[PDB]
Amino acid sequence: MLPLSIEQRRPSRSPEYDQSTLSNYKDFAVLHTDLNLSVSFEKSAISGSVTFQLKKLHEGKNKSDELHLDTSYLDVQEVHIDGSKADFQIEQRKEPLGSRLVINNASCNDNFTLNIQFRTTDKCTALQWLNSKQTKGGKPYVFSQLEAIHARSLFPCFDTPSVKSTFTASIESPLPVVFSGIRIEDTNIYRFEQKVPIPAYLIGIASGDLSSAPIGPRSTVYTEPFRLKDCQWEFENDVEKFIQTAEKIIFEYEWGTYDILVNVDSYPYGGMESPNMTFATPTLIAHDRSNIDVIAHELAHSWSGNLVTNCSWNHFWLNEGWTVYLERRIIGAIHGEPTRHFSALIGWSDLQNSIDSMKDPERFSTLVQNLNDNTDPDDAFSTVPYEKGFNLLFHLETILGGKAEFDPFIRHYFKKFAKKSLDTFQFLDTLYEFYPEKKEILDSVDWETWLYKPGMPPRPHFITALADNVYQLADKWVEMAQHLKTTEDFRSEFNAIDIKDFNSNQLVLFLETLTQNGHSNKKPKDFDWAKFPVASRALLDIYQDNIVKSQNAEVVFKMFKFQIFAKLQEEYKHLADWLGTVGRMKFVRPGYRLLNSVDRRLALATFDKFKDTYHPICKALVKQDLGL
Ligand SMILES: N[C@H](CCC(=O)N[C@@H](CS)C(=O)NCC(=O)O)C(=O)O
Ligand SMILES: [Zn+2]
Repeated sequence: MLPLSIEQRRPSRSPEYDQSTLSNYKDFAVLHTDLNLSVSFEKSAISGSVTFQLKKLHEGKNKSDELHLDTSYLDVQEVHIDGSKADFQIEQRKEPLGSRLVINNASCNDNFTLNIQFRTTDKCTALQWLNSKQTKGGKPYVFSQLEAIHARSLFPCFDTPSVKSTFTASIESPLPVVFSGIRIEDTNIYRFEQKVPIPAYLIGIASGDLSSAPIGPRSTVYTEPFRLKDCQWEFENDVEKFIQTAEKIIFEYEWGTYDILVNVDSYPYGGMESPNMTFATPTLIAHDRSNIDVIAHELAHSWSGNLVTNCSWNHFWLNEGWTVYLERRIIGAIHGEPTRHFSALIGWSDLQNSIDSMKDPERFSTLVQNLNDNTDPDDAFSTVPYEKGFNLLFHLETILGGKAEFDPFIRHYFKKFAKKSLDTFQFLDTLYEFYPEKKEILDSVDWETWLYKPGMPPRPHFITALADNVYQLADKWVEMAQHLKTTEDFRSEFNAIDIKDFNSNQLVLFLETLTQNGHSNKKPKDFDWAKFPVASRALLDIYQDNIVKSQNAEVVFKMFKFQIFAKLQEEYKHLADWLGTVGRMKFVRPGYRLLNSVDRRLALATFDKFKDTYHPICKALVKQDLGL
C-alpha cells in the first residue's frame, strides 16, 4: 500500500538484515539462553559459561550450514555442543564489530545445545567497575552497559536486537546481585529467570552492597543501604500511578514486576531500561519528588524497545523515538497537555542544537540510519532518533485526528510486534494497513523528508504556554536589573510567587534563560549579570525556597551556572564542594568547566581533592579538560 518514495528503499526480506553483527543469526531460532557467571572484583572480570539451545532454520536449497557468534575482547576457553568438544576459531578482530567466533558443528540434529566457557578480558567493554573509594557505601561495585553492541564483550552471543531469547541466570558474587530478570528463591549465588524473550543488549547485571524496599504492589527499589530509606520515599507515591497510566494508554504491563536500581554515586550515565531492573542515577532523589517524571522514559521502554524491538541500529528511532512519544503521553496524562507540549518544545531545541553541532549532519541526522558493517553504532547516537522520531509520531497523531484516533493504532502496533523485532518498513505497512480509510491523509506525509533527509523536520506547532511563562519572567528580570538599584526595589517588583507554579523543567529553563540574558532577541548589547550583583543576589534571595533550597540536581546545577555567570565569588566554594557529591558526567564535567572559568586555582584544587572518587572515565576527561 506504500508510496514509491519508500517502496524503492524496501529490502528483499524484513526485518532488514543487521550489518552490525558478524553472527549468522538468520539461521537459528534461539529457544533459550542460560548464563552461568561468577564475579571477581579481585580481577575485575566476569567468568563462566553461556548455554544456548538452538534450532537450525532452513530455507531454499543447497545452503551453507554454519555457526557464527559475536565476541569483542573475550577469552573463549572452550566449546561444547551436545556435551562434546567442538573445534573452534576466533577470527582476527576487525573494527568496529569485533571478533567472529566460528564453531565447527559436527552434529546431525537441527536442535542442539551450545555451551561456551569464557572469561571477560581487561579490555572488556561491557562492564564498569568501581573501587571502594568511588562509592559512598564503602564497598566496591560493578554494573553492565550493553547497548548497543557490547553484549558480545560480556559473553559470546548473537549480538543483534533481531534476536530475542528467554533467559535464565546463576550469578555468584561476594556482594548481592541484581539482573535484568526475576529473582528465584550457596548463600551468595543468585538465580534469575526472564520469561519474556529479550535481546542481548538489554541484559543487565549489577553487584555491590545492595538493599531492597517496596515502592509499590509490583515494584521494589534496590540501592546502597544508607540511601535505601530516601529512595523508598521518592518512588513510593508515584511508581504505580505511572505504570497504570502507561497501561491505560497502551496495554497491560507484561513483565510482572517493575523494579528500579539506584546505582552508586559515581555512576556517570543517565539511565538504562533493562527489563525487570531499570538502572537509574542517584540524582533522581530530589527529596521533594520533583525529578520522577523522568522514570516515565525507562518505563515506556517496557513497550517501545523491550517488548517491540528495532531489528538493527539503522532503525533505532522505532525504539527511542516511540519511547519519547509514550513518555510524553504519560506525563501529559498526569500533568495535562500543556506540560506534554512543554517537554516537546524543549526537545525541539535540543534537536536543533544536536543537528547544528554534528560532524557530518548530512549522514547522522537522517531518521533512518545506514551503518553497514563498518560504522560504530555509538557514532550514530544523537538527539535525532529521540526527537525527529518523536516528532513524526506527533505529526501522525495530529493529522490522523488526535489521541482518540491514534491510540487504537498504538495498541495494534505493540500487540502485533510483541516479543518480536521490526524495521521501519514493517512499521509503515502496519500504519497503512490499519488506516485504509486515511490513505489520503498518510499519502500527504512527506516520507522522504521525514525518514531519509537530514536536518530539521517540518516544524510543528506546540502549546508554548509553560515556556512563555518562563521567558516572560526572565526577560522582566534582565530588564529590571538595568534600572532598579536596591534589594528592596527588587522585592517590590518580584516575589516568591512568580515561580510558585514552576515545574522542574521550568525552573531549569528559567535559570538557563537568565544566563543567556533573556529570551527576546532584543537583548541588551553590553548586558552581563556580573555587572549587577544587587540584582542577581536578590533573584536568589527572593526565589530562595524553590531554587536555592532545591535539592533537585538539575536545578542545583543551573543555580550554580547562574551564580558563576553572575560572578558571585562567594558561591564558587559551594559549587566546588558540590562537585564532590555527584558522579554524573552531565553535572561533573560541565561543573569543572564553569568553575575553571572563574577560579582556576579552586578548580585544580577541587579536582585534586576528588579525582579518585569518580568513575575513571569522568576523571580522565575532566583531568584533560583542565589541561592536566
Ligand atoms: N540438512 C541438515 C540435516 C543434517 C544432516 O546431514 N543429517 C544427516 C545426519 S548426520 C543425515 O544422515 N541425513 C540423511 C538421512 O537422515 O537419511 C539440516 O537440517 O540442517
Ligand atoms: Zn531510552
